Amino acid sequence: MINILMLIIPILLAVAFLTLVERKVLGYMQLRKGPNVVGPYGLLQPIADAIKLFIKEPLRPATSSASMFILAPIMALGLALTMWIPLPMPYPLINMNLGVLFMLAMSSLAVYSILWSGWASNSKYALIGALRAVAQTISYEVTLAIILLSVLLMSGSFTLSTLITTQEQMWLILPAWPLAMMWFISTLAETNRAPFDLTEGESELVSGFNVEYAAGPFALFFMAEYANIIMMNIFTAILFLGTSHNPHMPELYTINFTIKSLLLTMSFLWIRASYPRFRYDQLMHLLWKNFLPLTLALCMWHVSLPILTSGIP
Amino acid sequence: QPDVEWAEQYGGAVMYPTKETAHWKPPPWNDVDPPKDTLVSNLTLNFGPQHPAA
Repeated sequence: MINILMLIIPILLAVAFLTLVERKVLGYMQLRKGPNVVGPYGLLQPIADAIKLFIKEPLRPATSSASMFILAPIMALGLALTMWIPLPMPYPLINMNLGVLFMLAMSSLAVYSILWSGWASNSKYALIGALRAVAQTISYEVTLAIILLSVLLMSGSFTLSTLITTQEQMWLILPAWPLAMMWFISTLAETNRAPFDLTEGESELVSGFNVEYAAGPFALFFMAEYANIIMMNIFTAILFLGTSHNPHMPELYTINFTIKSLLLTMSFLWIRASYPRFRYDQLMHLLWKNFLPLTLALCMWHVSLPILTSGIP
Repeated sequence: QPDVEWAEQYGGAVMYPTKETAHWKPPPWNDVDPPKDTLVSNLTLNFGPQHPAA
């Protein structure tokens, strides 16, 4: 097998080259110059951080825990980078018997990275950032499965290969008009660089899964946390975008698929700079109280539609 | 005739008394006193000193 090794090393570079965009686009959004000194346009700085944070930075926590803690950055990468495997792409690595089920299960398993980092420090200061990270993720897992079901019943089955073929004339944004707007919010269930987000950034509280971790484990967390942002951006570009298929020419698909994802890649960092944090209590009131009755009403609506007019795979 | 002295033997304890253990108390008439006591559950924080971003 060569394909897996050709989907980790160039992918870790994409999370590395993200650091440019994380302060270049975000910089111009705030009217400030980002990467400039290090490279021609600061292009040598993202690869410099790998030399900076791993080879020279040494920390291990004080009071600590036993085997757990250092188990958590292994759980961070080894569950978020595996998410690249079930992706349909032009051609998938081992096409699943049911596609999106593996995508939804491993995403919830990726939440454990911020959960086990609560017991990284035995001291109570770190676990407050963990307990906040529970509720900021636990509620949004409800709608994430429901809004999927309304799209999946509209087009094909759980298999991700069928989701490419179903969009031949028009996108799925237009039939699922309120549901597409939900997937700019529901995608930010995992601790991502955003305005909605979770307990990961500083601002008000101490940094979750970062105050306990070093540099080396803490550096490994960013290579997983920012990796999930690309993952949700690609996953939205499958469920809601498509444009064309073309099995004969893979070259025409690969260029067209990347532009659609890159426009969404900018959009989350667009969200991050623009708006403040939603608060621990009031994020639980955005969904559950307000958005859950809306999504279920649309779920009720999407059950009737294949019966009203023929729509069965 | 039966008096209060005979009635005290049939009072809430152990019916037949004795036994290795007699630590049990008669039950309160309308459930137990609040065990309001024990555990304050007050969490202390050192949020300030330096760099809380706030």
